[PDB]
Amino acid sequence: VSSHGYRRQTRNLFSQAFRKHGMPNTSTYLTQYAVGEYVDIKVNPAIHKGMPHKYYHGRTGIIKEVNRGSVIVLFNRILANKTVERKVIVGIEHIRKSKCQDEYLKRLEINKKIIEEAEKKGEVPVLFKRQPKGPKPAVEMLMNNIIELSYDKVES
Amino acid sequence: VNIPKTRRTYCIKCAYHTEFKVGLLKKGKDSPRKQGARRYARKQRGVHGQTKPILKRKAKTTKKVILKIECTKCKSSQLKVRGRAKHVEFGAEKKVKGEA
RNA sequence: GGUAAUGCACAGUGAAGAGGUGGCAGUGUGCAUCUAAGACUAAAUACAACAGGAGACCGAUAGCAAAGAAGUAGGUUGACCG
RNA sequence: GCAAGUUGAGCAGAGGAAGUCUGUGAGGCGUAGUGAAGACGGAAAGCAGUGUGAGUGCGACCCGAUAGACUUGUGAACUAUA
RNA sequence: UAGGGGCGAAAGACCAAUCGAACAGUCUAGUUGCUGGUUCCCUCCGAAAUGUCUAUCAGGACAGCGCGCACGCAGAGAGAAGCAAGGUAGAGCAUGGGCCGGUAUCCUUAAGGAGACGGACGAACUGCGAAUGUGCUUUUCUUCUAUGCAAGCGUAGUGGGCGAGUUCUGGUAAGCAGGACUGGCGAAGAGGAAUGAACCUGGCACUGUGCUAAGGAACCCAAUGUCUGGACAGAGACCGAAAGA
RNA sequence: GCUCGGUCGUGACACGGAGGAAAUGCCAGAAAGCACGGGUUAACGGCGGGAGUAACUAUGACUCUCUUAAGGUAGCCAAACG
RNA sequence: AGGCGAGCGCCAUGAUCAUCACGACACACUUGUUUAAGGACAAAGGCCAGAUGGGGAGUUUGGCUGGGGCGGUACGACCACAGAAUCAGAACGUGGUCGACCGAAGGUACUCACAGCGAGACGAGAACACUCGUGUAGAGCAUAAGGACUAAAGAGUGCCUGAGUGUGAGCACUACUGCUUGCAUGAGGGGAAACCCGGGCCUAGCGAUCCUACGCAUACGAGACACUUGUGGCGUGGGUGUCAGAAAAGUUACCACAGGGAUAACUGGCUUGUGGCCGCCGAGCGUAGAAAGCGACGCGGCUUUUUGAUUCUUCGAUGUCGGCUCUUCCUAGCAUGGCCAUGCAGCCGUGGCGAAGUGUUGGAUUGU
RNA sequence: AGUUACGGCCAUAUCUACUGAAAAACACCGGAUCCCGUCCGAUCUCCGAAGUUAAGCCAAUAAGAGCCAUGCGAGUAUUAAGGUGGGCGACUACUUGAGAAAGCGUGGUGCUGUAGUUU
Ligand SMILES: [Zn+2]
Repeated sequence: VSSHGYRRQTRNLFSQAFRKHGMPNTSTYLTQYAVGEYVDIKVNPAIHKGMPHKYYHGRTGIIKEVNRGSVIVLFNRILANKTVERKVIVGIEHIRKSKCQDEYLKRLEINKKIIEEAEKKGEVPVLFKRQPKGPKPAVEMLMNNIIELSYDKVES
Repeated sequence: VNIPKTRRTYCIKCAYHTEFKVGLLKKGKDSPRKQGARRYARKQRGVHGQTKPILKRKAKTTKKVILKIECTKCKSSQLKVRGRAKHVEFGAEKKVKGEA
């Protein structure tokens, strides 16, 4: 039978990668955080204070409050077939800034131009949506340089 | 476990750090005049047998170390709790490193 | 219910003429309220047998066990049973 | 139904009457909360009925133990021993 | 001589067809987490055999899944597009464990040992690493959507499950014991596998005309024939191994 | 287990003592029992292991060693007891 | 009121109240010695208190479990493995550990490594102390297992008792418990300072209501007022290992009751380890010679006639071992009939093939 | 254009042999009186310039070891969905999709930020 301590089953998780042992780099400490940013959790096994519980490893959430050397992040979780919000305390050594909003922020920068012109000249924005890839395109071909294919390889 | 007989620490009444005297807490004698003692005496009185349960299936070996510390200036007291230990000594000789 | 004794008893002990009480043990002191250890008392309250009047009750496998010579015919060694 | 209020408490007055009508008049819950308490104070329509679903206590949807106790109730016509 | 009492040449024998504690009557309609039963029609919706705690394991309670009444309302058991985490299958044998053999060379012996290397390996070896599955953001992202979702309040049943396909652990195995994932029977009829809870087709108000599925087409039994190769064994259509002429 | 003898200690309530305004506590005191010393199996019952050693081989009268409250005598047996 | 030893305790005897034996009388009490004998003792009653007490009375004698019992603990905690690469995830599945220990093995600041291997240095050897060069951890880190750590978290050296005090918010399926983190304060610590510290490098070493002991200030107190006792509030200790927490020994072959095929003792079904029977290969043996007859070391099957393994059907009942009697079936063929091989001269045999028509007995010991 | 002080990403920067280097630096170097610390001015701390490019730091070289990239291995190994496909099993063919690793070949061998100094 299995046990139920705070760091159960973390032999693979919570171990350093090959040729990457030691303390964190300066960039870790010089990064500034703000309320409302999206942030991503990855535990560093060498630091023993401010570690989250291993369920949260590799998950992304939103910063709710900022303190001297730690952050409070909001998560959601299913328990007993219902949704529950959870507020997780994490030290700054175990977090990295998330990339999940990157494309959306670029798109907002384009929208922000159009939405002004749409008051002056038009009435409503064109709004620049994405579209999924359509059907295969048409082609005009010169028809020299033909290559033949054959079952010449007998494959003993 | 070895404990020194003196400890400089914060005194709540004096509101600054002071010298304290350190010793093991002592369990005092039960009083017949309290409400629980009075109730039990009356209930036991007749031909009623044993009227309250007594524990028999006991299981623990140690009990928790508890220190009483007294402020030398104002005689106020604080209670400090230290966990379970089979044996305790006050003011013995230091555990000097690098013995023969 | 009466909680460091609410009431009642038994054995030891046992008052004062002045005493008893004021929902928590003790000692003192004012204050308030009563008078135990002798007796009597109506009305307003409770409920069988027996009599009278009523009912959104039951209608002969129901309603009392029993709408006729029913605690009967009949039964237990007996108490009792039907 | 009435509404910052609400109510068939008991009981009295009238009446050819176990119905109905009218008084007098408590109490309870509500009109704002916090603490063991001393103490303090600053949001949120309720009361009484007629019924339905559902919890708890009483035989408790219907039938069913082996047992326990109590009587100033009965038995040695069978069988044991003097 | 009488019931927690009698009487016994002792068997727990006998005390009115009753005795390892009599009979009568009452308390009493004693108690029951256990067995049996529980009385009219149609319409609409529709489960669970799991988790935590229990002198708990044939029982409870709390939560999860039904139904009724519903204030209200931009959502979704599906994809894309950016982004994270993972150490299984495969592949390998660089730290650790560990099998067999080595040329030149080296060390001694005149034996053996070491060896520039090759072959064989681990659920508790890893230097590399999938597919499938999981989460985050965006409707400023395709596609659907009101005969739809639904906070809140009140209250039921359930808490012995079993089986198929894909996989796993214990065991010589088992119509054996125990988990995980996606649909079933339970609570599911109809047509087909001759027959069969779960397999194939495919989800049921009540009628009438046409068409197809799965499976069939000498006869039983509604619909059958054609072409080309094999095969001679009371064989096959239903059916067992290593080894063989 | 039963029985006999003494206290050296413990061991109740009462009866005393000290103190305090008083209650509650504290101290002393303390029979029989218990503890301690003897008796008792036609009382309940109980009654051992290991090594060497004799002019063929075997066996061990003999020796050594561990152990106790005492280490199964006289008899009897694959017996209704192997 | 006397006496002793440098007014003290100790030794003399004289007044004041109980009081334990012993005598001698008769009045309570006792006895048919009754015109009598005993006698304040006995015997008989009463109220409290100790001792003894299966003679009796009430009651109890946990759970899980390939049926129960005996055994283990899968009953409260911790690490690793597996459970088809998030998390979760069963079995009396696998390898183990816990109920503690430590004034430093706690807090801080600085210095420097280690295990080994190759050269050296008298006694001095395999193994003594000191040096030089290499050295990614091959060492250590009190105590399981995993993770972590290198001008350190390891080894030394200095100083300190933060193993402070009030009061909030959260994470692990979250009550208890453990940990993370906010603000305010200390005539707080260490460090030049930035920084760090409210126990142990991280994941384990632990426990409610009521009662009781101690610490802390603020409350209550009955018609009034003072004090000795008492009652409230917050926080810690004393403990429930069956660990979300009753106060608890056996036996029934004399036995009762409610139920159970949720579960054993027959048969049947599935399986075939064990039991029995058959094949394949050819090392050796047979007077020569693999194979007349044998056939090691290995490998593949069939049977249900042995015994296991499992619990699907039956507990408001399917009569349980052996013998007697009587019938039918199977073949893996003991005799009887036809054949083939031979290490078949003949006689007697041995190995094989088609074949189940007819036969296969009488007794002694024993329930068999 | 190098160097030097303080850095960023942490081997294209490591490890082993050899060789070069104008200027200004960077060093080795000369002492211990004091402050400070050692069994020991070796290290650490202080006060100095008589020497020297020998060393370090910087740069080049090597069919170098190791690291980084890319091609091939290879549509190979494994795998999602499907059928009254096959096989006594052990396992495996086909249809619509996703898709490796080791080895071995070829090329590389630090790049940059702020300030100071030197033709
Ligand atoms: Zn003080």
